[PDB]
Amino acid sequence: SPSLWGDQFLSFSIDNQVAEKYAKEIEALKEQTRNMLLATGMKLADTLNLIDTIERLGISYHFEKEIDDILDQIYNQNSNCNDLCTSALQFRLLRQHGFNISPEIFSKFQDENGKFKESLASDVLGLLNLYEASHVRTHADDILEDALAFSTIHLESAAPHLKSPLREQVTHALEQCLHKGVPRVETRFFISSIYDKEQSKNNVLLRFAKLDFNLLQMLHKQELAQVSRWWKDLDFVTTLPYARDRVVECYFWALGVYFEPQYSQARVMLVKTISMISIVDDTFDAYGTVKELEAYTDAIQRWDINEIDRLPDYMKISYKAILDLYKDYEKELSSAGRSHIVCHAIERMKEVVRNYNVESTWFIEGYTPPVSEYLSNALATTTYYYLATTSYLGMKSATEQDFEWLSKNPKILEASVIICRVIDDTATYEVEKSRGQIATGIECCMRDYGISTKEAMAKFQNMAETAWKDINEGLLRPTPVSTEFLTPILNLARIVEVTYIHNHPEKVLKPHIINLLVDSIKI
Ligand SMILES: CC(C)=CCC/C(C)=C/CC/C(=C/COP(=O)(O)OP(=O)(O)O)C(F)(F)F
Ligand SMILES: [Mg+2]
Ligand SMILES: [Mg+2]
Repeated sequence: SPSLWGDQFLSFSIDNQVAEKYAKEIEALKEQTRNMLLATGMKLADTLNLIDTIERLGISYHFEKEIDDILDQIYNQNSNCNDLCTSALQFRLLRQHGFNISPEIFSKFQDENGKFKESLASDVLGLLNLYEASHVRTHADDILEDALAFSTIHLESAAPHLKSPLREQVTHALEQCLHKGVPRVETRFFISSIYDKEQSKNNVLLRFAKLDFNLLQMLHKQELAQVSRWWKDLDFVTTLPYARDRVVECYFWALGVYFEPQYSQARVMLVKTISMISIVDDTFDAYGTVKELEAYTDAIQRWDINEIDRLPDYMKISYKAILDLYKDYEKELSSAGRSHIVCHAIERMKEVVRNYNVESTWFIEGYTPPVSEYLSNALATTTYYYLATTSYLGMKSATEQDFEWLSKNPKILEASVIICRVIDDTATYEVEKSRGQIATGIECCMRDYGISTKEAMAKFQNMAETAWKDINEGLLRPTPVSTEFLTPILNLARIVEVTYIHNHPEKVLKPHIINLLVDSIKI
């Protein structure tokens, strides 16, 4: 199937004066907001609500300093808000920021038995904040064992009769929690659908939110244009017709990983890699013969233009483009003097390809390995180790030590990869089955444990839950590396959750792309 965008994003001219107009007013709105944070004499509930709203509006990235300092004090000053609402929110914010706040704060809301007091089933704002908090738990938070089921069942019961926009905020939460959703996608929904219709809205913050979102969108649109040009200048739609045309979608993913303007170069470098490996994938999946794929795999491992001759003409195209890309990366990084870090991404790509070849081998033989062995190859084929490594390329502050840490397959990274694999397998199962892919995960899980499809998918679901608790734990201080390098990994897992919601294709991404890159927010 072809791209349904056309050349809609191929050309974008920024309204220079509009940008300056917005940028100038934002600085003023930025200062007003800062003073709202640096403000003195505020209740706990009010301070946490301020932080939460600024974050949901997608503007918190301007007050990384301010918000941190405030949450730090709250952590240290351990409060006693007998309000479920403020407690759950206090818990979530701190946890999301790496503050290992004790889950004992919830015991006051549950009986001797250790279960949530059902007397709270009429505190909708409490249930909602508890619901959101339930997704930020780790393995040491069994006190929150049934917080999801509890808050969920009562919110569903309450929802139909709630006033707007609360009703829509709740209904949306039940379909997509905040912690596991894509930042820009959730920010878009909050600004446009909730806060804008909020009667108690703060006009300074709402205007600040809309202007910023729209200004960043102009930046994103410029980037997607440069990329759409770069992709067009390669012309893989006529030269390599078996490969998918999804550069726009590949950009949405780079955007899910990070949206900040400071990560402009990284995001562009990333989208290029995602698009490139997207071709290599289709090369192993739809086209290419066994004999052909081994030569491709082999050439990638050697990594030298001298190997092109050994490859069929069509694989010569892909292969040459791959080295040029990494050649382009080294040049961009030359200025900063970080040109050397490119090798890390390269070594990961080889790993993906090496495993792509293995995947096809298993397909031909009709091999159905045990889960242990299956995952030993299937994890890298998610490309997440490769994408996460690529993430650091454009991040001007990423050091050799950071790449060093990442190369050891840290648990947070490992968990992100597992979520991707597991979710993908549950969704694409029924499809790949009919294609003769008896090498799929759910198939291996059924043959290994001697269980049905449901049980297998259930076992996989638990693997993703375990994986999320691990990501949440991996964010707690002291973090192995700066949070700056953990977020991309966190975002990769969120993208998976967002793409395979309810485990269909670009039909799921279309609305997000329109709301994020096509339509601007009406002021
Ligand atoms: C599970 C997904 C789609 C999560 C979103 C992020 C992502 C993986 C970005 C990289 C792009 C790729 C997508 C391949 O998608 P698809 O061809 O369906 O995979 P499969 O052939 O292994 O089933 C690549 F081709 F590179 F593998
Ligand atoms: Mg594939
Ligand atoms: Mg799959």
